[PDB]
Amino acid sequence: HWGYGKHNGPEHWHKDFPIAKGERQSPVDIDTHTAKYDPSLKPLSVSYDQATSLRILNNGHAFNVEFDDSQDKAVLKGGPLDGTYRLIQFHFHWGSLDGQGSEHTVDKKKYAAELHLVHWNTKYGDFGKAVQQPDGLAVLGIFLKVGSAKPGLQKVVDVLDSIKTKGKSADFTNFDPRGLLPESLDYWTYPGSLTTPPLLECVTWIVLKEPISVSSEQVLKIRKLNFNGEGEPEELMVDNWRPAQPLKNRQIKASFK
Ligand SMILES: [Zn+2]
Repeated sequence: HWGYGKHNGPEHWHKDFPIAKGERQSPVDIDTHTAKYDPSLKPLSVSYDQATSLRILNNGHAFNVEFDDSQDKAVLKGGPLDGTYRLIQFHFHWGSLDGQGSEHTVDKKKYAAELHLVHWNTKYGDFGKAVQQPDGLAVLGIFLKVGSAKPGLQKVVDVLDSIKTKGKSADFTNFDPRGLLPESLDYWTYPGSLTTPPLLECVTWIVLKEPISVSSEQVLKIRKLNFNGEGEPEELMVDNWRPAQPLKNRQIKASFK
């Protein structure tokens, strides 16, 4: 099945998931000079004060920090979005080296990693139904670069030892995702897809301009995770990113000048 290896990586995904070559695939390169300021975009509303994290899971391609999305507790609205989108999970993509790891790029620049906070449109009732709709999901993407430590990430880093291998999960309550946001909410937005199979074209992408900084020790612990299950040969979980896909008939809008 699909992964990020030489024989099952992004260049092979189209064989099982033909939409891999579709008209609104993600991620993409963000050409900053071509993105147009759109004054009709509203400010983004990130309301995570009542967020309820539950669990952290190594699913064999990343780790997801999962939230209780059975009520409006952590929601995204405004910006390009109509209606209310509930936080279901966040995860990261990252590299084997600091010079790569992000899925989106900015004028071809790759960051060390990229955070995805995944939200689904409540008008569709559940996540399974939402992914079947062109406006079913809103993903907030945040770049990571390596420098000073991010304090609000440390809690995540320190639980990774307990979910080293595929299929392992651990209780992860009372985590506050506000600790992962940069200072500025300036963003680019465009219509796109999930960046993992099934690659459904159901996402409004909201990519923040300002990266967060994490420490070399922080990213080094992320790179100790495994793609494999326990008792299987160790393959380090690194370079779990899909490269940039053709923009085709899409415009990237900026929230800022
Ligand atoms: Zn992702």
